[PDB]
Amino acid sequence: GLEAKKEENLADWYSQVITKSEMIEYHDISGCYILRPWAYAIWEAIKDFFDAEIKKLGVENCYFPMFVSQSALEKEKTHVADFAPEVAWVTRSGKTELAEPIAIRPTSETVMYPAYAKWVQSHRDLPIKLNQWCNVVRWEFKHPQPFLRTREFLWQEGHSAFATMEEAAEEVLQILDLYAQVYEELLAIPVVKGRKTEKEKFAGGDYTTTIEAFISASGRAIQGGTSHHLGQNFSKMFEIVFEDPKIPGEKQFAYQNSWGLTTRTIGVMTMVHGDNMGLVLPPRVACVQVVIIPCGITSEEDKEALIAKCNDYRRRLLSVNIRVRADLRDNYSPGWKFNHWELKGVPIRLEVGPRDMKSCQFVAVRRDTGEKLTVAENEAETKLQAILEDIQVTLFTRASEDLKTHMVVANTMEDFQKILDSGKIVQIPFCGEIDCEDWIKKTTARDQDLEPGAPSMGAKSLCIPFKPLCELQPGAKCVCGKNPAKYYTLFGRSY
Amino acid sequence: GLEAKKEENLADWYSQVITKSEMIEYHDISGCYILRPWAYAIWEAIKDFFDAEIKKLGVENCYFPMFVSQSALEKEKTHVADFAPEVAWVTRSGKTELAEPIAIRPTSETVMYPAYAKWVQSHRDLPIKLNQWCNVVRWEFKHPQPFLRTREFLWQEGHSAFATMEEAAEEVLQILDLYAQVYEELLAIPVVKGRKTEKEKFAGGDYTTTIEAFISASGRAIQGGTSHHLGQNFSKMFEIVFEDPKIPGEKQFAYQNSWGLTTRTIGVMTMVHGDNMGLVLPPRVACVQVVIIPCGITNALSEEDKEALIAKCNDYRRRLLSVNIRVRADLRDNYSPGWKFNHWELKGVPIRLEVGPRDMKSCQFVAVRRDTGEKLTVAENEAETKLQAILEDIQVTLFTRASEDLKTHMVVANTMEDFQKILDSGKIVQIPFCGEIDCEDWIKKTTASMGAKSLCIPFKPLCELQPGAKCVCGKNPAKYYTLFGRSY
Ligand SMILES: Cc1cc(N2CC[C@@](C#N)(C3CC3)C2=O)cc(NC(=O)Cc2ccccc2)n1
Ligand SMILES: Cc1cc(N2CC[C@@](C#N)(C3CC3)C2=O)cc(NC(=O)Cc2ccccc2)n1
Ligand code: PRO
Ligand code: PRO
Ligand SMILES: [Ca+2]
Ligand SMILES: [Ca+2]
Ligand SMILES: [Ca+2]
Ligand SMILES: [Ca+2]
Ligand SMILES: [Ca+2]
Ligand SMILES: [Ca+2]
Ligand SMILES: [Ca+2]
Ligand SMILES: [Ca+2]
Ligand SMILES: [Ca+2]
Ligand SMILES: [Cl-]
Ligand SMILES: [Zn+2]
Ligand SMILES: [Zn+2]
Repeated sequence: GLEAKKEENLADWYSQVITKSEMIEYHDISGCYILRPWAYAIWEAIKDFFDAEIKKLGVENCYFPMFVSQSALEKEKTHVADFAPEVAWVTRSGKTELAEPIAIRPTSETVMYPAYAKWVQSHRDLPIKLNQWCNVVRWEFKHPQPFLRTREFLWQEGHSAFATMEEAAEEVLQILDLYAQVYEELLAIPVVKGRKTEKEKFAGGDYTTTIEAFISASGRAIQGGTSHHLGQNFSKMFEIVFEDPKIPGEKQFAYQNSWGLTTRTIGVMTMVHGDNMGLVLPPRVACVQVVIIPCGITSEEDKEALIAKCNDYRRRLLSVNIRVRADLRDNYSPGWKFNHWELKGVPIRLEVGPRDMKSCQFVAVRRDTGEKLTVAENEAETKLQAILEDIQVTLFTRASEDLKTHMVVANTMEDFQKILDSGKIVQIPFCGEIDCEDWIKKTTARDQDLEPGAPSMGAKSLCIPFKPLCELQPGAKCVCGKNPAKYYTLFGRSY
Repeated sequence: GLEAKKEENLADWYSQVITKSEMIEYHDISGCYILRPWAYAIWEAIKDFFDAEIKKLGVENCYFPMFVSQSALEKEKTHVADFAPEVAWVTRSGKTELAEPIAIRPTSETVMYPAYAKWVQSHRDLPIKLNQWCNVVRWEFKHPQPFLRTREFLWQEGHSAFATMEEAAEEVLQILDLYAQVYEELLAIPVVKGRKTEKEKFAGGDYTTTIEAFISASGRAIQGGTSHHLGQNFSKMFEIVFEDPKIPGEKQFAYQNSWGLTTRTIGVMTMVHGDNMGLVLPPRVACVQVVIIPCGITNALSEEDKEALIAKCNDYRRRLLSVNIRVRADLRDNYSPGWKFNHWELKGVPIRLEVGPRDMKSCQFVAVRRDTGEKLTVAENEAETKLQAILEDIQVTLFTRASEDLKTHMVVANTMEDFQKILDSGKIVQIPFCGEIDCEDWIKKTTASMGAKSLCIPFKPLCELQPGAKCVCGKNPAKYYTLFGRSY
């Protein structure tokens, strides 16, 4: 049974939920977590969708080494200046010192782009569109959080190289739209699409696009995924050059993107939809969508028939592409099974007892609302499908409502401060400068009016939304007062 | 095309094939290699099959950390002694030296089994059946070789814990049989199932089962996959215990297996089926089974005819997709037909489907099998039936050829001079063997090129060991026929 309450101690609730749902186990090293099957299956559902979608775009999967040489790691100055403090270094094998230290990838731009340089000789060798599913290591000494912010994590990183800026620009937004589909259609989490500010953009990149999710339980926002246009910044450093004989002699540098998505998805899903009974799985990613549990059973051969009827429902659901398990163990009581599968967030519990079997009916119990329904055996495939779809809509609708009551506009620093301290994220007119962003962080921390159990921190930028709530009026001032605003920018306390 | 010849410098042939088929690229860290999409797709076909099969056995996928602490790594002393010289160690982040060095997994027993000990708190928590698809590092300084022997490689590693030895022993063999299915049904590679000798078995395990494949062109054998029974060696160290259901208070240690299969699969496929034209893909793992190539698109051909040709190609494409044939239509106009013939030949695509304007106007096409190079003219209306047949025949042919090779090069010998002769003729030999470690080192020393090593004790030997037969050492009696050879 779950006893930690989400609105009381969020961090302890989160830890109880991810362990009792059998999603996470703690490793004997700090910041290292084990993905047990219940969580890994969500990642695999995400993988299946995104893999199919990028393959439609011409992207192919591959696998590049996990190690970088010091020489390659340092060829793009901005990139390495940003990643160097958290790059983990292998310096020996057994007791034998290595030829030279080699680094574990924090990201694979510097692993992959020397090979791209070899592969690009003429204009027809482009585009190059590669993806890999792998682990990366970002060894920060700040406090880790399972799924949300870890030293090692699973992800996918896509890397594409084009002869023209137009093709690259097109791909950046296509990928970002796929990440939005992952969050909104699979995980039932609404997100805000936008551009990262100058301060927050990928070091070494031209510009970074992003999707941002809002976690109302902490009132904080978090980046769900990211799609960068790298311009020619890496092609010039790694010599990814072609010669088009229609532009004789002139070396031409490829235009590049990289884009990434991680198992942070599963953490956001946990934080958004979880409740005080435990995890709540959107049916689109649930490892088990329907769990069948036999009740009653306090007369043999009926008990033998009851088990048979549970397996009948199981086969009927398997036949219609509903993912189903029959918890037929006798080693545990029906109540223990109810609790076990509620903790795990199974969308529907299918209860079968003797009376209902002899009456050609069953009971379906929805996990999002607890609502109980009696269904005729004949309708099992239809109604369950309906309920599954309805659950997915409900989860999304609720999450959407929370986002829209918690994201509002403010046009002055004082209104921004007050709204922010009330637990919301705010679209403000913004001049765009890094220095002004720093000042916003510092002063929104300095001026914070604390609300009970609210996070103590300054506001950061989240994204410049593609579709802001309001149109920037002509000659509007930034909240800094001294510069004209360039755009509405979403700000909030964030992970 | 391809210039280096397989029967000459095998290593240069191998290098040329793996790069010109766009399977491998060299990384700037000597000894590490890039798996380009042509190779990765083979790995993905193998994963699709194996994943489905083990999920039928109750096994579930997970992901454990890449890092091991010094204390967990050394708890099973045999295992750590075997792996310690090739464990890679992280000693700093940025410029900050780490407080304690952390190891990268060479294999995940010592990462997973503390968690297993936490998860088993009664007999009902068993069995535990977990698998992960991931990368491991074994940083030897020997000479690496793409696919076959690398410092970093992708694999799958399965780890199961049971209450009784009978369950564990059953799973060891089920997994070994799936590995043999990967090699024989998917990769068209015959293998020999057997048991490793005491000398060659997994350090810290009780016994190791294996499949061994034979590479005609080198005379050498290579281990394809392995399935180990760890017994209670690891559960005694990591305290994986449950209470006896019948005896109150009595704790019992779980029985464990682990089993692994790597991208070495691809290397063996390349070495067994490749020829002097390049890679040769078995249809069951070929990303592209049929490639459609328009020919004859000269300057004289009308726009009417050229667009009709392209549409004919797309219609073959649709038809082959409708019958589940993995087909690529290569309609690019900025590459010549000959370039495409060569490109897809080097990549080992099973069938090239040629359509020119005259063939379209004759309601037929040309299909060229990669393995034999035979050109067949096929009527349009039979495309789906014939190509399917040919794909099956290709898979059968590749297996039959390789099986003939194995039968040719795996013979029995009962004397040591006979063993030495057959071994230096480029074969592997089943010999009467006493099993002793010292005598295995002795065979290695005497047979040295290099000395032969133990490969497997075959489940099904070629000969019944005649009662009272003496080992090849001529000192102690033989316990079993053992396969020996020069090994990868
Ligand atoms: C789980 C996860 C996710 C992500 N990040 C990053 C942005 C991104 C997005 N979008 C990446 C592009 C894909 C993302 O998901 C980042 C991380 N660790 C870290 O920063 C390192 C660390 C470790 C412990 C504590 C604090 C920091 N850990
Ligand atoms: C690609 C691959 C495969 C395998 N091994 C092992 C046995 C096994 C089987 N069966 C594994 C249990 C599954 C296998 O495939 C082993 C390896 N590297 C190494 O030993 C490290 C190395 C590196 C350079 C030179 C020499 C040695 N590299
Ligand atoms: O780390 C990043 O954000 C980019 C996207 C994936 C690859 N590198
Ligand atoms: O390395 C090995 O041989 C065993 C089997 C896979 C995991 N550990
Ligand atoms: Ca599962
Ligand atoms: Ca950093
Ligand atoms: Ca620009
Ligand atoms: Ca110029
Ligand atoms: Ca207050
Ligand atoms: Ca491919
Ligand atoms: Ca060793
Ligand atoms: Ca005792
Ligand atoms: Ca004809
Ligand atoms: Cl056998
Ligand atoms: Zn400003
Ligand atoms: Zn002997």
